Formats: sequence, C-alpha cells, structure tokens
Amino acid sequence: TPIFAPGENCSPAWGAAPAAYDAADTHLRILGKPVMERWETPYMHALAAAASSKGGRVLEVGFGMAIAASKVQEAPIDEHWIIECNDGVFQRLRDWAPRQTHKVIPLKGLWEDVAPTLPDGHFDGILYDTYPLSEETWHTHQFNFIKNHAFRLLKPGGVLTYCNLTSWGELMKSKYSDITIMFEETQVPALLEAGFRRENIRTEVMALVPPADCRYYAFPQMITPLVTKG
Ligand SMILES: Nc1ncnc2c1ncn2[C@@H]1O[C@H](CSCC[C@H](N)C(=O)O)[C@@H](O)[C@H]1O
Repeated sequence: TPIFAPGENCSPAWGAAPAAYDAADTHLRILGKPVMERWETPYMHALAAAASSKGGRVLEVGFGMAIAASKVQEAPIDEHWIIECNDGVFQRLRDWAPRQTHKVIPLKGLWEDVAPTLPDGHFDGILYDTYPLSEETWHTHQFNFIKNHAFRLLKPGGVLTYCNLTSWGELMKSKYSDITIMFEETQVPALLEAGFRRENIRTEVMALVPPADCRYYAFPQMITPLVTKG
C-alpha cells in the first residue's frame, strides 16, 4: 500500500492529529504515516552539522524526535528557531526547549503559515526536514519552501540543508542507482530556480544501511545537501 493514496491531502488535519511516539522511542507516526525513525540518527547528525556549520541563528523546520535538534545544540550557535505544525510534537518541543544550552525560539504551525512572519536575511543556517502533506507534493514539498522562503531568509553566505527521504527512497529504488545523479537531475534545477548558483551547491554522501524492513528507504547511502547563498 502506498504511504499516500491518489488525491490524499493531510495538511488541514496535521495540526490536530495525535502524535504517536512508541514506548521504545524509536519511531514517530502521525495519521498512520512513518514520519520519523531512530535508524536515521547518523544522517540527522550530518544535516545538523551542515545547518549549524556557520554558527549564529539556525532555523529548523520540523522537530520530530529532536534528533537533528539535539545535534544542532552541540554546535556553538546563538539562536535555534524551530517551526513545528503538529500540536503533539509541539508539546514535546515545549518540554525540550528550557533545558537547552542555546536559546530556543519555538513557533507553532505549518511553515506555509509561519515562514512568511520570519525576517529576511536573518539566518546563518536552515535545516528543512518536514514530511509531505499531500500525494502530489510527495517529491516537491521542499521546493515550495526553498523557493518562497529559504533564499530570502538566509544571510549572504548562509547555508541551507534539507532532505526528503520518502522521495529519495523511491527514486533510488528504480529510476537511479547513483545518489549524486539523482540529486543533480531531480533537485539542482529547483535550487537554481530558487536563486542559488550551481558553484554554491555541494553534496556530502555518507554510508548508512537502512533496516531490511524499511519500506520507504533501501539505498545504502544518504546525501546531505549544502546550499550556500551568494
Ligand atoms: N508543513 C509543515 N510545517 C511544519 N511542520 C511540519 C510540516 N509537515 C510536517 N511537519 C512536522 O515535520 C516533522 C518531520 S520529522 C523531523 C525529524 C527530525 N529531523 C529529527 O531529527 O528528529 C514532524 O515533527 C512533523 O509533524
């Protein structure tokens, strides 16, 4: 069964949907979707290192299991802004934020609603890792954020990192056997359209074998984008 059915739209229901964190604290499911899993930890650490590489003000979109967020907090940053839609996940963010070393700025809502309220050229780093909220935005939800907000929000020299594992897992099953080719063909044109220059786009590949029973990702490598504003 596909994660999304034809014409499925979960966006208006995401906020009020109960957040299901299992007792073993290894997964997060919302509306029966596999939103986050702890096997992703080394990869979440690579994204966190990329978004926090310039220090200063870091914007993180999607809180999930706080894996990337706890790694961002290990870097010498000044502010950690976090946008989260789901009420259940936001309560976990609310409990996590006080004990953190670097000031956390928690904001509740869809980035579609919250990001327009954020100041232009204010962030040294951006980490985008949400989840598709509709079948037709399965491979493209990150592009809407990158085009409308990532470029304007970054300071000159600022770094954007992001991922979309539901998309990339699928594209690595049939269409591609080389993860850098997959990135070049499916991601680079939208980033160029967003205002980023090709010479300012790099990628880091890392070895990570997912579990055998993982339906949404099977490729034994992960790709970390580093998209710098000119
Ligand atoms: N449009 C949107 N705006 C804000 N948050 C969203 C969103 N769509 C999904 N979310 C939230 O995005 C998150 C994706 S899971 C993120 C996992 C995180 N990188 C970690 O390391 O633990 C979830 O908390 C989900 O509720």
